[PDB]
Amino acid sequence: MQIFVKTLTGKTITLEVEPSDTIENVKAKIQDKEGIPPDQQRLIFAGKQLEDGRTLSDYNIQKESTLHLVLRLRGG
Amino acid sequence: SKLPYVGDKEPLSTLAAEFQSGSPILQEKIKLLGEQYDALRRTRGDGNCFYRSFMFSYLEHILETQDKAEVERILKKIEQCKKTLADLGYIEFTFEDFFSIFIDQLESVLQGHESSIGAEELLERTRDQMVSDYVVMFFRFVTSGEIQRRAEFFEPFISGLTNSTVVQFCKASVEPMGEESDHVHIIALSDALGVPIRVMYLDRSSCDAGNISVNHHDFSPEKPYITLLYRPGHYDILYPK
Repeated sequence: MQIFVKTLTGKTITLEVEPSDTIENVKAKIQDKEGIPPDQQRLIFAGKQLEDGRTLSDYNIQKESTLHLVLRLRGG
Repeated sequence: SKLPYVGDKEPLSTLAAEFQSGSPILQEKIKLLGEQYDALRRTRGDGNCFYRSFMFSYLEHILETQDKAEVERILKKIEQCKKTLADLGYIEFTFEDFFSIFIDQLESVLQGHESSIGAEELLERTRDQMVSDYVVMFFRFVTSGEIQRRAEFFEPFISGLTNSTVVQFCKASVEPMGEESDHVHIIALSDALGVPIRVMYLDRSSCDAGNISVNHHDFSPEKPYITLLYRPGHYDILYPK
């Protein structure tokens, strides 16, 4: 299935996944398309951050759902 | 505790000394950074390092470039930010001194007039609490205005990051001095002022082990003329070769 990831610049990345894909797998797909190391990605679905262990069905991310991506840039 | 808000320029070797009994990925990335960058300048770990780095980087860029047209441009953006703060319900009494102090520094680094300053005095002012903290606070207000002006766009990012509304985030995480910044702050400040930023990301990340490089993130509202070093938790200033 296809999902969409919105970024803070207003861009949408479209990805091909299945409900049994890891969050790690999705971040690896995002690296494939954008070159962002998965270590530096934070993925959000509906106000909750997605954990690397769980998968798309655990967060009930269905067909053509939209995730949000933020980079890990917290710093003092 | 005893350290200045902004340090002197330092060779990149001082960075490698911080990691020479840590991870080899990091040592190799610092080697490559030395290939691409002459020096770094540290900022104090008081929670303000992104804004402090940006402030000094930008003021020094104007000092060395003498780019009066860039100054005219940014002054127009700053006027617009004053207007959006007013439209959001902030009265001038709450922020005017922050704007006027920063504008004074900006005009001071331009040469050829009564109150022109050089690099040593610029470092003095960015090391002085009653100037440096006020300029940081200026940047935080600008950031907060841009985030609230675009509340609807930033909302899902912020609620995933913090389980806060956009206004709660601005009040609790953008405006207070000493609050760490993250991706939303950088996007908002870069867009509100229209100045680009390159962030070199120094971490242990790798995709092909034995093929390691320092990746970066560009904020481009044409290589950015502001380059920052990011390590997890902290921002510093980088100088290109």
